Amino acid sequence: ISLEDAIKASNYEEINNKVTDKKMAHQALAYSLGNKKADIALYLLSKFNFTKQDVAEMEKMKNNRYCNLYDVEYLLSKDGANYKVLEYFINNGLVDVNKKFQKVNSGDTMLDNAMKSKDSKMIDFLLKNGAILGKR
Amino acid sequence: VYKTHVEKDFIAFCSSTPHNVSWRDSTMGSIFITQLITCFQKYSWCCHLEEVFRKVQQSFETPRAKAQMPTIERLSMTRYFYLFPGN
Amino acid sequence: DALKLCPHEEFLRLCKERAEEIYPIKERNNRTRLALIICNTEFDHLPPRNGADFDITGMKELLEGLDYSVDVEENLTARDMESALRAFATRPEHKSSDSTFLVLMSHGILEGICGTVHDEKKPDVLLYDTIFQIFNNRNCLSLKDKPKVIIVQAARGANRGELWVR
Amino acid sequence: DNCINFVAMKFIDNTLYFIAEDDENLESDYFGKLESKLSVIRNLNDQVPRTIFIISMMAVTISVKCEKISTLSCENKIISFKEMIIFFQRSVPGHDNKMQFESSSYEGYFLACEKERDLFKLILKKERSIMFTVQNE
Repeated sequence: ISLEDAIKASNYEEINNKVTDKKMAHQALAYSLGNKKADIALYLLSKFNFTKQDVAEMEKMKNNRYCNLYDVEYLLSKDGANYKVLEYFINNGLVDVNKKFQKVNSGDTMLDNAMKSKDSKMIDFLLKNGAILGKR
Repeated sequence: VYKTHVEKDFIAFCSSTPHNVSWRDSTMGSIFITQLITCFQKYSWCCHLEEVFRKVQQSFETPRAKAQMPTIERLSMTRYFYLFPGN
Repeated sequence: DALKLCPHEEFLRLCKERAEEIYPIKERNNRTRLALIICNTEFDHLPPRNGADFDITGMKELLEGLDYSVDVEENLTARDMESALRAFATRPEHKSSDSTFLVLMSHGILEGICGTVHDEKKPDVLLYDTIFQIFNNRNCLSLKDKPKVIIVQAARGANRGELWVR
Repeated sequence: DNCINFVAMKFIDNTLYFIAEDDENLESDYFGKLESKLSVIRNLNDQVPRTIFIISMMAVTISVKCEKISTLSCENKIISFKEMIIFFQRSVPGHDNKMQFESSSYEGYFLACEKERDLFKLILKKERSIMFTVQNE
């Protein structure tokens, strides 16, 4: 099958067989964020070491549908499922919490998505780390 | 200061007739958007907007899986609109 | 799967022969064509709209293929949709454009499209009439005498729209 | 209403199954849901080997013909097809073209259908729960 279907069905075998280069790790992390498969995303974030330039190059992925349209921060703040994954990027220091989206919903921040989803846990985690609104 | 109309040069292309449901596929997208993109790619160079839309409407003339007739609405255009792709 | 383009010859031909029968088309050298997509994929009380991502990708690609700078807004309430459209109607790039496109995709009723917090008890609906009002020559002079194309992927009722006839 | 329309029927091993249209994962861009009724459509003249359906006459007698004409019986409140009891035609609740049927001997119980995961089968039960109808035309 394919990588996205392997992430959806949690086919770790074909994932690890296909997941090789860190470009493939970028693609797989974006797919895990899009399909709200936080387990696969965290398994990849541990199986690979991600940098900030990694996040930039993820933002540069025209191939990945979720990254062709949505920002990585948008994917992290879309729904509560990616919460744990979000924590990683906030704790390992890879994304600015108050970065304004530039592709979809330009001008909004991750706190705006958290307000949309109406999730208490993500709002608390963002405010505790000093998150602000985008003032679109 | 010259006299003009308040509303002019509008066109709306709804995905279905009034009072009825429009259908969307969870794997490829909405049928209407699919056919619309298809007809735009295939015909926008030699046809105008309304002709592409009529191609779209013709592609729904015979109901396949579900029945759905996209309709033009609030058409206030005075001229024809050629997108002129590639220019 | 590729947009077939048009030879420049026919461009000149028709732009001269039908100069009165067709709309004016600006030159790509100076042409800030703008387009706006609004898409509600996930809602509060309503079923999700799975597959809309492909619609957004395709529409954005098609519009950028026609020299339209596409701006996408996702998951907006009806009032927020109104604000987005009003802001799109006040953008200055329109003064350098020859046309505009508004692609609006969500659930829908006869009166209009559905916002993310819509409900049968508490309706959150953007009426089509508001859309046509924001972009008329009274509130968006920058688009006067220019084609304003509105495409809407949304239901307009509850009936199936099918009949079994011999 | 949101009725299930059957485009084909399958009489195998003395058992008739009703094939339904392919939803093809197609979803509605409206908010709602309902699945209370079903109907067979005279596509390719399946309603009067193609497994054709036969309704005879108020009251009605039901027959299936797939190179083997067989009438229906509800005896012991159990559906059975025999190569050769009585049901009454009734107007479907909230419908004009549709027509349903009730048992003559075991009254109160009407013809119905259940789901074979991939197909749909005929049964008899009283007013999980799906009702069989026929278009009157």
